[PDB]
Amino acid sequence: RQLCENAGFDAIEILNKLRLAHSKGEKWYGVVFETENIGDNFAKFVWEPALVKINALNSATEATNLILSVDETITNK
Amino acid sequence: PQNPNAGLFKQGYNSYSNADGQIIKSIAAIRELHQMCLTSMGPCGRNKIIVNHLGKIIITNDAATMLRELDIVHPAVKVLVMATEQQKIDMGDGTNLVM
Amino acid sequence: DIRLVKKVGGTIDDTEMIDGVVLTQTAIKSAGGPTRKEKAKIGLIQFQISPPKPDTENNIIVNDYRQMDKILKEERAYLLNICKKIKKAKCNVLLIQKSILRDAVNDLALHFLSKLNIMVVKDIEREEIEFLSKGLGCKPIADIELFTEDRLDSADLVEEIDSDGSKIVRVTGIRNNNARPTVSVVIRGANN
Amino acid sequence: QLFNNSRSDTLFLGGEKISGDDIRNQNVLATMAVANVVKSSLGPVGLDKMLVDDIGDFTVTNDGATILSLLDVQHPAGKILVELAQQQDREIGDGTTSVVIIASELLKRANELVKNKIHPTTIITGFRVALREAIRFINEVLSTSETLINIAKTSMSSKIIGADSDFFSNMVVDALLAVKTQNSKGEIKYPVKAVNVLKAHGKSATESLLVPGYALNCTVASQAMPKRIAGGNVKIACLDLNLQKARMAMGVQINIDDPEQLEQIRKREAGIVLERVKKIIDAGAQVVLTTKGIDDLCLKEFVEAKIMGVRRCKKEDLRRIARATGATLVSSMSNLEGEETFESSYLGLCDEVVQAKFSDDECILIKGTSKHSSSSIILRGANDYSLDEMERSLHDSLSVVKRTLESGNVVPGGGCVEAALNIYLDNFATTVGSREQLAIAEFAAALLIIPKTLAVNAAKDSSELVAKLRSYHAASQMAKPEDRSYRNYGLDLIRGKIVDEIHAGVLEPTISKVKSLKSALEACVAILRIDTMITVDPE
Ligand SMILES: Nc1ncnc2c1ncn2[C@@H]1O[C@H](COP(=O)(O)OP(=O)(O)O)[C@@H](O)[C@H]1O
Ligand code: BEF
Ligand code: BEF
Ligand SMILES: [Mg+2]
Ligand SMILES: [Mg+2]
Repeated sequence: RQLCENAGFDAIEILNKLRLAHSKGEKWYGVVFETENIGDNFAKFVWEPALVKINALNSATEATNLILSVDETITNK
Repeated sequence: PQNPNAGLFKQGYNSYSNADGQIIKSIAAIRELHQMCLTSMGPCGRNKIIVNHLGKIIITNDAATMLRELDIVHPAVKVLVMATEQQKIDMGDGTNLVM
Repeated sequence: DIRLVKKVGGTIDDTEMIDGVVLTQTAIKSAGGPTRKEKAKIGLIQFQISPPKPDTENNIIVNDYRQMDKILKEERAYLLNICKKIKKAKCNVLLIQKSILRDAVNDLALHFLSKLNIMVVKDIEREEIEFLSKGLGCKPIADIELFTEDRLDSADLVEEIDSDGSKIVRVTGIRNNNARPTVSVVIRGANN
Repeated sequence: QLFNNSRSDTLFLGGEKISGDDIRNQNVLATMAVANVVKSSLGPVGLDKMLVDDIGDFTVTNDGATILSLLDVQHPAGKILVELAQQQDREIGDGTTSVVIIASELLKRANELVKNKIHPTTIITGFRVALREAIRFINEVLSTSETLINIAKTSMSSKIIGADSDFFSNMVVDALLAVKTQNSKGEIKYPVKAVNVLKAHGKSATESLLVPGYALNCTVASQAMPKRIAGGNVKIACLDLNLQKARMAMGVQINIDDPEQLEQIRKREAGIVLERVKKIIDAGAQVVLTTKGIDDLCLKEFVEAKIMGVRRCKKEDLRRIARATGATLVSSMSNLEGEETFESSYLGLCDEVVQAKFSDDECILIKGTSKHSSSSIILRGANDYSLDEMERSLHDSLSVVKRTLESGNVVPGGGCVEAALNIYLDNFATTVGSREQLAIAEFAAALLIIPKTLAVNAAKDSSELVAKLRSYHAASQMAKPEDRSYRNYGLDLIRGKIVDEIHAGVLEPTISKVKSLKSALEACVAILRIDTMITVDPE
């Protein structure tokens, strides 16, 4: 939704036509910037290592779960 | 109008007599930090984010650590604080139950 | 000549083209309770209905006790004659221009006007005369000795509403030849 | 949220400008600021606030508009919701807190569609659609109606007198039902504040005694006058002109030239009054109520004649005593001929005129009016902060009863008017389609704020009730013609379970929900249309 909003695409008409086409078109369908539409990123060659996405999510949650745990902020002078 | 003095033997103090600063004013000043770690006890308890005297952030579930990282005035409050520091050095656990 | 009046409350929805005239002021109601006059004829006043003084520096000096009670006698009378000459031309609505000059319409004259069931609307800007003259098929009236059935209006209904708790003055249905044509539109809206 | 930089091209004075995204956000933040203060105060399980003058002097209340009135609001798009909050209290009387919280979530959600990508014109068209459909749905889910005792009691809970709701229920209903009046040749409306409310700090809350007449907050001007007059057919003179000695009319001056006229002219300044006093006494007047003054000169005339006579009383009060006892207000009496006469038929007939001592304060009661029923409520309680609010809590509760009597329609409140609209509109969302869909969709779910916070305020979990409430309302859209038998609606918060709010007796007036949303929209619409603010510093 952000890669779209950044590039100035139709953010909702891409996600809506992506979610539908991800249940029938399998995993590797993503944003192909080169035509302003949906596509398979294996053949589009959009490739990134395993660690990035797993370490991304494992950290993003560590943050989210740490903040919700806080119920009191005390700050000294 | 205008009020007189009681007794001047000292340099400028304050005295909390009749057990007042103890029977009421102390209990309620303790209740302020009693309600604090009341919501930090056990697995459902919440962590508290404490920014110290030097701006370094510290987040803890512990009562003793969370109390060690605060600057405290009330003397009778300080009493139960050293008591949470007692069970920190002498058992490690139970610091939240001391309080 | 297109009259757009504002009153806060409601929704832009509640805007309406009035089939006649909208007015800014309200029925005086200080004395009596005339507010909604049916089958009405509208008079329009330039003059003051007071116990008035001439444009020159004047003062009633009193010598006798017997001068006093007779001064109020003519005072009460003078105000009644004006109110009588009005009912005599046969109008049940009064419209009076700005009294910044001196007199206005007296509180003693107002009870005369009330019990005589003539419905009164005071304080009307001088700019408003040109429009009101055409909008209410009613020739403007400067002196009493020139107040005539001739120069009265003949409108179907005049009734002050209560919108948001704040009133407006309606003149719906206007009989006569509209040689001059005039519209009036009431604008409502939720926020100023 | 870094403080923005003033442009290097444009040149504006004592004024800066924030554009596009910076403003849209600032509007929503300030709108939530105003709304979030008064979310705590919503529902039967809702509470009250303490608002310090700064001098320590304070007021405690729930009535949203009075809380909002009191808070010093600084932002335009805050004061707009406050301007609506009161526009409520002048067109319905109750619901002031609700209308503000609705408008806020309508903005908030609307923005989160723009803060996505959706254009504001799309959403504003998508709010227009929903509202046209919601009001059409409300009228098809209204119930035209005993019932007044509920509508009163629903506006009791959430405020202080809700604990003694049943009493201040039948108070409100009878008080109003006894001032019926026709205007404009047939309009049968119940006067917007004709029930004169007084509050005196004493006794119990239950011992607040309704007056079967009218409550005047005045005393018998002279202490030698009778502080009571009783028995059938009592005559009351409703006056407006003052009974004192005049300065020479107006443009009148005095040139004494014959010394003997000093006393002649001076004595006659008494006469005119004493003559007008006589024309009042001799009319058969037993009790006098004058808006303007009474001279000590004209009191000694009432005293000796045993005429209980008041001075300096509110003309607002006197006209509602004119319309009730039979009397006619006397601005000044001059006949067909110039003569100043006062016919006996001018007076009002009643039962009693008794000055009654309440908690260190006496006041006159006009008991048992003859020309038409009249009702007044004298509140009693702990202190002034106590009384103040239960008067404001009455003005809210007398109001909802008025609008029931003015409009033949009630809505099953308890947040089931809202909850039902959630799923109806959400299902209506497909009928249009496109991008305009998310708009109505956000609106349908932006109505969740009423039923949500009601149950938040109970401290316990919300979602348990909230989502399980939706299912029951989702059980009316899949419900067949005959199979109705599935249709039910409502919410309870003390026991905390879904209940039939028509059988339970939870009732808000018809308009109270129409003029509630109608306004709430033209609020967030105006704010959503805002894309640039230009603030210019004082003269
Ligand atoms: N006993 C009750 N049970 C369930 N809901 C109630 C009850 N009483 C009132 N309500 C709901 O709460 C709302 C009352 O709001 P309130 O907090 O009094 O402020 P306002 O009326 O100004 O919005 C009504 O809309 C009604 O739906
Ligand atoms: F508060 Be403990 F020592 F887990
Ligand atoms: F909080 Be309200 F105006 F019933
Ligand atoms: Mg432990
Ligand atoms: Mg209420």
